[PDB]
Amino acid sequence: PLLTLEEEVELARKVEEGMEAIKKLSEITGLDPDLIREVVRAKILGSARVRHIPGLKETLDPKTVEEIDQKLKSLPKEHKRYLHIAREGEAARQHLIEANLRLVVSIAKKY
Amino acid sequence: VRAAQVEAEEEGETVYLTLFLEWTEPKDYRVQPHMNVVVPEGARVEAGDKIV
DNA sequence: TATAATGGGAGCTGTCACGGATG
Repeated sequence: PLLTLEEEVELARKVEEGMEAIKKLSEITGLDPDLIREVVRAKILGSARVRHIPGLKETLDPKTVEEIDQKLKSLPKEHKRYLHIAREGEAARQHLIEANLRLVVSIAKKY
Repeated sequence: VRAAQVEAEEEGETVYLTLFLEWTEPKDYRVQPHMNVVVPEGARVEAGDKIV
């Protein structure tokens, strides 16, 4: 269904705060922010989609995503809150795309 | 309002009640679509704590 | 890169036999 202004603003806000939380998690862990974003994205999408990312130096397989999710799970509370924020941010990005998929059709019919 | 404790003094044909009262007063806040509530239902907040 | 914009649009007009699907 289409979004009401409130739902739209809420989804966009969750996405932005999730990106910020991924940056903070890269600050804490010392890992690469792209690897962290890919692990969060994999866990939100599920094991149905796990493939190698070109920019990533490591072949993203469920064993490595489990290792990195364990490195993220072994964090204090005020640090693991960032992992929670990132997970919800990716989950919000998904629905933000899916909600506005209609606009793409209404624009592309003219090309 | 509820009366926690009650101190009384007798003087003449009257009693003067010192009441240790405790009560709650409402203050409504309006939320706009660009605002988000950062506080759950029935949570306790102090002076300085963020609600919206 | 920033107002808002949120589901398309043609189609255009055999004749038969056969094997498979359905009803």
